[PDB]
Amino acid sequence: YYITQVRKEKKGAGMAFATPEEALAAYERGEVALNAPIVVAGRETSVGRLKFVFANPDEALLAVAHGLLDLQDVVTVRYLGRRLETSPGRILFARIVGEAVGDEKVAQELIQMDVPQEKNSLKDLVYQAFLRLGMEKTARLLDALKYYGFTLSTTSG
Amino acid sequence: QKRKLQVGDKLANRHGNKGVVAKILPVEDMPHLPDGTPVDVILNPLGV
Amino acid sequence: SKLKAPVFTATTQGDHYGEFVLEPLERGFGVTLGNPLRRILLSSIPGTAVTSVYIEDVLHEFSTIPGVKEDVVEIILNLKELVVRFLDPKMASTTLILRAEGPKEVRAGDFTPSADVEIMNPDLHIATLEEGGKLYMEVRVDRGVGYVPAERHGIKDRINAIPVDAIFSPVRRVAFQVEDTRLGQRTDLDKLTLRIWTDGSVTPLEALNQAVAILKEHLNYFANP
Amino acid sequence: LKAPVFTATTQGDHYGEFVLEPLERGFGVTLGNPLRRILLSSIPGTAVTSVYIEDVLHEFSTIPGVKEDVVEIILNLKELVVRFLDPKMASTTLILRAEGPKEVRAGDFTPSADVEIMNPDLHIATLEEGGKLYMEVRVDRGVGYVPAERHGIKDRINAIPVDAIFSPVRRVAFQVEDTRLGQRTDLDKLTLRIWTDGSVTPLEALNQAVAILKEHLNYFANPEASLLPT
Amino acid sequence: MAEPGIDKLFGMVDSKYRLTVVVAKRAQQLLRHRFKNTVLEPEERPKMRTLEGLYDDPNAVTWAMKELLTGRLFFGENLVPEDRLQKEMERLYPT
Amino acid sequence: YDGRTGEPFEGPIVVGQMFIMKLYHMVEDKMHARSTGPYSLITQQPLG
Amino acid sequence: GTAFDQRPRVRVGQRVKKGDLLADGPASEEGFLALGQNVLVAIMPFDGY
Repeated sequence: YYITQVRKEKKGAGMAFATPEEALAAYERGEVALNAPIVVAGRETSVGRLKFVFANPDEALLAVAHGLLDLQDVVTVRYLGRRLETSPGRILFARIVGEAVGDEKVAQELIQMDVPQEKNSLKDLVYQAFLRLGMEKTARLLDALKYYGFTLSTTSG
Repeated sequence: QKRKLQVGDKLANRHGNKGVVAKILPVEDMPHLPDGTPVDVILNPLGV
Repeated sequence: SKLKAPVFTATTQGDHYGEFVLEPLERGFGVTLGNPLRRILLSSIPGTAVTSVYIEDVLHEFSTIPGVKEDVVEIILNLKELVVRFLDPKMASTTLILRAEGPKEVRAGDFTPSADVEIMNPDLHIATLEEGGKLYMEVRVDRGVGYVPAERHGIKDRINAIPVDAIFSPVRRVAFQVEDTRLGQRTDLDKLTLRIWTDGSVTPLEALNQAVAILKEHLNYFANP
Repeated sequence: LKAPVFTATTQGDHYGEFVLEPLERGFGVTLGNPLRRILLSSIPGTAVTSVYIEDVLHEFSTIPGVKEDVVEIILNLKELVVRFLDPKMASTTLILRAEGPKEVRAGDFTPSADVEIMNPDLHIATLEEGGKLYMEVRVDRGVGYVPAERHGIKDRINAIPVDAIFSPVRRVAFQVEDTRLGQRTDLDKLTLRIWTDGSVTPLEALNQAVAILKEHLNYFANPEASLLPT
Repeated sequence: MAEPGIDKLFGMVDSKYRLTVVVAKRAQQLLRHRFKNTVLEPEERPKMRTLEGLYDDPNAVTWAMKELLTGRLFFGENLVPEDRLQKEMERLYPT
Repeated sequence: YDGRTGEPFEGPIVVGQMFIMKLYHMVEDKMHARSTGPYSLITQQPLG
Repeated sequence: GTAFDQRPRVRVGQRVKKGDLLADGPASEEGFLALGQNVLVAIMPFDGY
């Protein structure tokens, strides 16, 4: 859950835009001088979708591997094919399932992509995995979800 | 016999938190305070 | 203490991605080695990547060049996925010139065929332009350490050039695990499996060997004054 | 990157702060943990491996005129820390000739050629009128935590083997602070700590420790089976 | 990573329990004739890992399952008589 | 601080001293393994 | 099977408390019911442990 639950801060709202509120650069300059902290809704975007633009999931998570973002931050990121607005951790989960099932893609179509995962979604996932992939892989997926769940619960502290 | 703890002993507090020892961790692991002291038991919160 | 010195297997791919297993090991040293290594791995293995781009006719991080199907960002990101290595061993930085003709697909190899610089991944999509296609480019390539993004440095060269995120770290992903192998009466001895992911430039075995040298190099400093 | 500066603030035969002033960003924990770990576990020292008490035939006994009782005594002897001087040495026997109405006190042990009890005071026994005490306590060298029910020392009949706490290292902490040194404002200041019983010395330990990390590091050396399905 | 391709196995049979009954009987004949029975022999044979390494996997059950999914084997409800299927089995080094 | 990797667990942890007891039941007194042994002369199944 | 035993808690020669603890019980520390130990605890998950 914690690993896919998009942070939503408050300070700021006199901000985002369809047409650029002030300058795209100047908006990005708002977060600098305190004023309007990252992943906060304004109009069409958040500052967190502009300060970060990752070319591959790798970039994004390596970015979280140093002090930069948090996982539950909301960032522009191109996964597979398309600029996604999602979160590093949302991305992570996506790989976890893909990567531990032998088809990054078929996961991306089994998953509930932009929503936190919890008791029901995951059950559904497991079940709906059971269907298009036999026990064999569902078990792998099972253990994989088991691992991160645990380790992610700890590290999140 | 002199016994000592073991993996499968039952420990409980007066508030009714029972449970069995599943893992004795060497001191290297174990969460520790900055001053150096490590803790002695790691009790899962979900049981609260 | 008993037992014996361990075995180091390394089932390898051949450019990117390596597996490495230091097998039988005293109860603990799986993390005592794997962890510090992981750290250094993603953080100090010297590399070389794009740092600043100027493109003719209009600037800003967000725009659309007419005649070009993509938009400045998808160019800028594509750029980041470009791998290149430095031949002349005292090179500090370079600039890359791209001449883009009419209706065409522009690859990374459609860059200037300047030596001292071999383009590792020349079958990259860079950008695509329609008819009457004008796109001129001048991108700075730079030697660096970790992941140093565009916000911090602010690489100046021209005034219409926009600085990019700098991913100079030939390792793009590192992950390790420490299970436990039986050894006679003993069922609980540690087994460390490191898994590296790199680009073109540096092989994983290289990465690791560099990484081990670095921490080995630092431990030295701990010597009475 | 320059070069870092090693500063050591060693006080007694125990406790010593150790610093490296300018280290590359992130490199604090990088170094000062595998260090802390190796330190907490693999520096070797000394422990009371087995006892023998006068007219005492097992662990669950009680000596006349001795307040204590053999378990409480064994529990105390556990805490005694002996220094070895002769590196030729492997194990010896301290002798507790103790008498009458007095308070026994560990220092009361027999003085031995190349041996140094670093914790005088520390109660061994309260003796009351009549109480005779004669003891023989073994002290082996070893690493880590090897307990009685494992090793069992057979120094003679009715000896009792005791659990062994071998590690001289007592507590280890490391602080990753912000240093000021004419580069960035993003550099670590690793200051390792360490604590002992005056047998092994904070530095002596810290040294022995890196040596272990250095050798274990040296293991990533000869690559074996490769050629993965490509 | 459960059993060697277990989903592909169920598919061969009409009822779950058939797979169970065959895998048994094949391991049963495999066991008697000191593995000199194999239909997969060459470098397909299943193996272990030790303080040495790469020694033949002792479990007859395992063998049947890998042997079964090479198609080579033929199981049936009633073709070939048992009283004459017992004797003819001793052909290439028996029990 | 995680003893295993010098890093912290992001987000503080509640820590303190707690009274806990070790209980009547021990793994020592539970747990057996049988393969073959004394079968009864009455019932003819394994016991004794 | 508990193994109950008494331990002395007084000094050879001292004035006594009209009835204060002369000797401890089995679950007793200084005449205060001691049924277990106090110890430093963390409240967090570990690794499924």
